[PDB]
Amino acid sequence: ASEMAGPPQMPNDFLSFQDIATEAAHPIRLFCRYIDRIHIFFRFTADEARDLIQR
Amino acid sequence: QWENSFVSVYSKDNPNLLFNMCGFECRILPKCRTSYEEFTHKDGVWNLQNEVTKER
Amino acid sequence: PTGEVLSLVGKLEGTRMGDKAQRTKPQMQEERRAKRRKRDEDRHDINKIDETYGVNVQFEGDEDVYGEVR
Repeated sequence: ASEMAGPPQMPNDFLSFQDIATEAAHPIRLFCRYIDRIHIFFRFTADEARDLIQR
Repeated sequence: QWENSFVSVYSKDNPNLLFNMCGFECRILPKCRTSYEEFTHKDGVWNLQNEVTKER
Repeated sequence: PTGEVLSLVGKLEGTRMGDKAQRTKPQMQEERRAKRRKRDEDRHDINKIDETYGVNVQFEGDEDVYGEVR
């Protein structure tokens, strides 16, 4: 949430990030919240995908 | 609920992504994956580029 | 031909969407320019209840009459 909202002293835009590494480090890379619709987008690595599948 | 949800996957198997957006179904397809006789004929698609690559 | 409206699929490749779509023009542009010129003239000129019954004056959208973006 902090990454997708930016630091309080340095607010960010709608769809952006402080850095490419900061956005790509976490599983989530994009979030959109409508009045009731939720949209999310992950870029999952193969090892993380396998671990999630096993879990 | 899963009965009223939607999931799309893009990988070496599935080359497309599906979005429902704001009541409009849109599929994104990268150009670097498949060509399929790429051309600029219809206006129903949207050309999207990169900031650095400056290409569709 | 007049019996019913034909489907667009047959003539879809005829042209493109918004082929003859032209932008609009502002209304009363000359009048707004005249008001702006008069106001500017007055501005740069400035910068540089009697007992009579009829003495009182007769006290009889979203458009900028002055024609200046506030």
